[PDB]
Amino acid sequence: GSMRMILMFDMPTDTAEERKAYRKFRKFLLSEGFIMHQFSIYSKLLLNNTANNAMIGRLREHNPNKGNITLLTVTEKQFARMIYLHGE
Amino acid sequence: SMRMILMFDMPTDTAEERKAYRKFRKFLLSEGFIMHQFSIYSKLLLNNTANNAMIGRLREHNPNKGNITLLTVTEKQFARMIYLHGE
Repeated sequence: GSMRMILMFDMPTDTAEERKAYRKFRKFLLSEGFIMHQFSIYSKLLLNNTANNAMIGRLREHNPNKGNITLLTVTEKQFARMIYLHGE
Repeated sequence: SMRMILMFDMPTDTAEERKAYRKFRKFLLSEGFIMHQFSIYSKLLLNNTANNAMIGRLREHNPNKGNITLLTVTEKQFARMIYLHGE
């Protein structure tokens, strides 16, 4: 069955090189069909476990220098109940 | 036996930002969250009333530019979590 992947992304961005890498990875995520819900928070519906495994490999391959990717599969009910808080 | 997972992100390029991050981390530990990574914390899911109060406290202490995501999953689902760090 389908697998909703939550993806969090964070990396240092004090250098120009880093910010370019950040923009590159974000553009990659979008081209792969992730949607950005808020800064650092993305998700994609993967069709099945095979697709999910291929995606994890792709993500590792495309992760920038110093990039940190958190991946968690959630059920649709868990996804609907997600809570987000923004600081100011 | 559900686990509440808290994921926290904020820019920490400046020393001031990293300081604010550490202050929030200290607060999370004081709220009974357990640390699993710089950005990843968990605790056993509270009853609804207590859970609402805690969410209010999290909202209040969230730094400027802070992003808090709460998800509730089973232990087995939480164990499947992946963290990828680029060399």
